[PDB]
Amino acid sequence: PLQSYGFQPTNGVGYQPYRVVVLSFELLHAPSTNLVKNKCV
Amino acid sequence: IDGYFKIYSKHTPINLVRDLPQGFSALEPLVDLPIGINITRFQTLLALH
Amino acid sequence: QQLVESGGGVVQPGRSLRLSCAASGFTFSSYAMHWVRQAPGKGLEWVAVISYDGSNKYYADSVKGRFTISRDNSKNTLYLQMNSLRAEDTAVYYCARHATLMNNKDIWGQGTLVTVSSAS
Amino acid sequence: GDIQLTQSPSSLSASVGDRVTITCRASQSISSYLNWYQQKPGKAPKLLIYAASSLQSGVPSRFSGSGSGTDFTLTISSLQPEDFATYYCQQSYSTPRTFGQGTKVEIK
Repeated sequence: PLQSYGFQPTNGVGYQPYRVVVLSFELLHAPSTNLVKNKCV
Repeated sequence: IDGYFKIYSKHTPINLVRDLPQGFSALEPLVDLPIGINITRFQTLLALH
Repeated sequence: QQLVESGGGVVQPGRSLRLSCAASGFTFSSYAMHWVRQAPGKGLEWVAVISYDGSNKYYADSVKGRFTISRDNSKNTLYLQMNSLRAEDTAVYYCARHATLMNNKDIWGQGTLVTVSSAS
Repeated sequence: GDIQLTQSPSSLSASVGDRVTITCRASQSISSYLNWYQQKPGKAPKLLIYAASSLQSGVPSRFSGSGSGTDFTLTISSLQPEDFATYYCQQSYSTPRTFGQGTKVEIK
């Protein structure tokens, strides 16, 4: 199933290792200004 | 689901010998917790002496 | 990176001798592993596989002596017990790996002598 | 039955700068699943070619593999004073695996 990469600094610029970090986000039922009553706010 | 494994509960009287009545049971979510694991299998727990 | 072997020695025929071979550098766990035989002046003869990624054990029917093979994966080590001995098996063994068109992982142990003889 | 290998010649006493073709023939049609090894007698078998047509790290193109089916070829070129040792071919097509009987390239 698996295979390595071949990395040396003898590689060209297209064959250079990237340390890709991916940030993924969401929004859920999961999560101070004084309350104003009867004011458009 | 979605990193939140949520627990629901209820407590009901039943006069029947074993099986369930015709009534509706509403279950509120207890805690919505960051679990982030897939659970494909389980078993219950017991208290013996 | 590196493979180490259990100690070879002179064993009387018909006996059994468990063969230990521990890995280092990268694990046994993700790969398979093999055993081969070299008698002095004779070619390298394959013996048996191990396949940890499921579980299966294949033996050579040329030397079909139920030389049993299993693991100690958490020590990156592998155990093949020398069963039903006979003197022509007196040779050196190697822990082996085959580049199956995908990998380049062929790493070989140092080699230890199993001896099958009644004369020590 | 088993798959027979045919390594020819089983030895060849050679000289400096040669181009030796160590042939490993097969009893069946094997796709490319054949390898090559360096063994000075007492060493570990250092792999030379994988899948019968691909070089290896540390080993320059003085060795060169080709062939398929039944016919497999070890193309040693510009024969070096360190290359004189006992070599081997290798199937990985089926189970059991067999190896060739070896070819000792040695100084004339």
